[PDB]
Order: sequence, then C-alpha cells, then structure tokens
Amino acid sequence: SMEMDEKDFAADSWSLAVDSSFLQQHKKEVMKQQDVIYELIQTELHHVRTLKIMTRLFRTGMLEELHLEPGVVQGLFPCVDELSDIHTRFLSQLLERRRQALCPGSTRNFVIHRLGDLLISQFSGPSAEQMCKTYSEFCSRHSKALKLYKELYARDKRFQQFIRKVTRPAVLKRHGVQECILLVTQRITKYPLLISRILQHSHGIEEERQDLTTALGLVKELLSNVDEGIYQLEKG
Amino acid sequence: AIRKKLVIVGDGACGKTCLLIVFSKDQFPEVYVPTVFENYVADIEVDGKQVELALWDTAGQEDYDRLRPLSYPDTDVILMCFSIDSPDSLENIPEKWTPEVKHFCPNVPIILVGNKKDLRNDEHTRRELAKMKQEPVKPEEGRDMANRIGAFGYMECSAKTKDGVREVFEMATRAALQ
Ligand SMILES: *[C@@H](N)c1ccccn1
Repeated sequence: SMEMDEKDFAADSWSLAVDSSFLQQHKKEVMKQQDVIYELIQTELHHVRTLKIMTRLFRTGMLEELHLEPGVVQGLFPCVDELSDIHTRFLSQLLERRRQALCPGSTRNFVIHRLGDLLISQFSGPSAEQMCKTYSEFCSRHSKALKLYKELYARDKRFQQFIRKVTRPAVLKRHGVQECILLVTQRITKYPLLISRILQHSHGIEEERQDLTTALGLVKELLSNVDEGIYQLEKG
Repeated sequence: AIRKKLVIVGDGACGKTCLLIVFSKDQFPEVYVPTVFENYVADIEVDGKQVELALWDTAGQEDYDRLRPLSYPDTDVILMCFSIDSPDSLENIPEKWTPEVKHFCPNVPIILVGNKKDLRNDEHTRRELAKMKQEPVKPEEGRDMANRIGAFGYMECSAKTKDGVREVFEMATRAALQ
C-alpha cells in the first residue's frame, strides 16, 4: 500500500478521520452514512492489499527465489492477477469519488453524496460478469489451494524457509497464505452488509435510496450466481 | 507459539460480528461499531500455554450454502452462537447449524454461546417478545440445548458490557488445545 491512502484511512471512522470543526457542521444522519461509506472504502483498500501481498510477495517470490514450476504456483494462487485488476479498478473509482468531494484547502474533509451509481456500475454489465466468472473459478479452486499449500509446507524445507521469511513481519500477522485465500473468498459476502447499512442512512435523497436499492439487488444476484457456479476441485 | 483457528457460526444478528470485534479490540468501541469483521489473530495465554488464535466470522455467508463451508477447513474450535433475546435463533441450532458443522467438521469441539445476556433484564425486549408469546432464553434452556447437541460446553456473554467475553475465548483456546 501507498502511504497517502493508508493515512487517509488510518482512523477508526469517518467521524475521526475528518477535522472535528468539520464534523460539527453535519447532521448525525450524514455522519452515520459517511461512517459506513468510509468503512466500505477502507475494507476495499485492505482487500486490494491482500491481493497485492498474494501477487507480489507470495507468488513472485516463489517464482524468483524458489523455482517451482509455474503450474504449482498457479494452483496456490488461482486467478489473482484478474482479481487484482477487478478490485484495484473499483478501488481507484472509490478513491477518486472521495477526492472529487474534498473541500478546497483540505486533504481529509469530504462528504460523498452519490455512491449508488458507482456501485450499480461495478455490479452490472461486463464488470459484473468478470466478477462472477473470476469468483466462480477462484472459490472452486480454494480447497485445492489449501491442500497444495500444506503438501508443499510439509515436504519442502526451502518452502518452509521462504514462508517463515516473508511472513515474519508483524504487519503480515494475519496474512499468511491460507488466511489470504479465505479473506478473498469472504470479501464478496461482505458487500450486502455494507450496502444495506449505507442504504439505511440514505433516505434523505430519493434517487440515492433507489440507486443503493438497485446495487443491493445486483450484489445479491452476483453472490447467488457465484454460489450456484461452485464445485470444489480435488487432487493428490 | 502454536496456531489454532476459531470460527463463529449462527444466525444473522445473533451478535457474531459484535462479539469478535469487542474481543479483538478489547473495548466496546465508543464512536463506531464496524459493520464487518475481516480476520484477527489473538495472542492468548491460557493455563500457561501461549497460542495464536485466528478468528473468523461467517457473517454474510448464511444464505450461500456452497460459499459458507469454505470457512471451515482446518478449524480447531467452533463457537456456535444464539441470541438470548431470540428464542428462534436457538430453535435453529439443532435444525441447521449442528448438522452442517458435524458433516464438515465431525470431531471439532463446539461451544454453544448465548449472546446478549444483558437483554434478559430489559423492559423493551421482554415486552416485544411477550407479543409473540415468548420470553428471553433461560440459562437452563441453553444448557439443555448444549447437552442435546453434544457441545463441549455452554457459556453466556454480553458484547455490549463485555461480561463473559474473555472467558469464552479463553475456553475456546483450551478446547482447541485438546
Ligand atoms: C473441519 N475441521 C474440516 C473441514 C474440512 C477439512 C478438514 N477439517
């Protein structure tokens, strides 16, 4: 991650990230909305970080330090490049929408009035199909990925060394290989919770309510299709 | 240290997320209660043993019967939650949750946890429940269900006041260690 974005999302909430002279000028209902929107963006930043740990630290390091066949590595990290592209793009639109909304003279005071449209975009059309297929693929390969990790760990002492090396920093305490795989699989099921709690504080403007309602339907439909498309692959 | 995995299962709004959050921060957060929990790795010392305990939620996964089980591989202990203000959340323990957990994870210890025990002494909740001709779960209905499902034990806590939370996760650690 990049220091600028990590700094902007370091606080436990919107209400603590902005200056309090700015907070006081807003209604409670606005603050509660913004808090959840901030949480959506913060957890999306964390999700992209996870995928970058997977592509750059784990996968590339395996290719460039060990010299495992690319087929084994592809079994451990299926589809990560494509997931990385999906989520990095979604993140850049979220962060762009926050930046457009900053007060002149401020790098931290903002209010996002329109999120619905951007969520509708992400979760419909070509972008929604790419998510359905990539998550159907990844979630079907999830179990195989864990077994392959454990096989390699138990058998190859150099593999163990590599893992113990790259996961030694405190900041990777929660981000071992298996953790990463589950963090990703669980991401998609977070979106309806976040979106509903946003929607519950977004009644003030009727168009936003309708946009968020549409987004929620679209997410649940994507989750529904991904769930029908899954069958665990096996090996040994 | 030794590494163990814990998963919390149970019905949506039985307080799964709130409980994980209150334990992991060690505070009922005063300003904002997150909507979601990612994961967390607790440093716990119990009975002189040091363990790294990875915490996982199943919140959001309740309607997705092929996604949810991907949470289960290599679990060492299950916290199976219901809400004391919700007798229906307890009816579903043996119907839905127990058969699933035992299918995927047949010899993993299950601790049955009654959340929101604070609500047992709450005017609003007693009244709301009286309208569908019910009352808060009694401690003996809890113990009876735990006995029936073959749980390792039964515990109560309240994430709001933090009473009982530390004890749940210390006991989960002990159970994971057998
Ligand atoms: C549960 N402990 C479980 C599920 C699948 C594989 C192994 N264990």
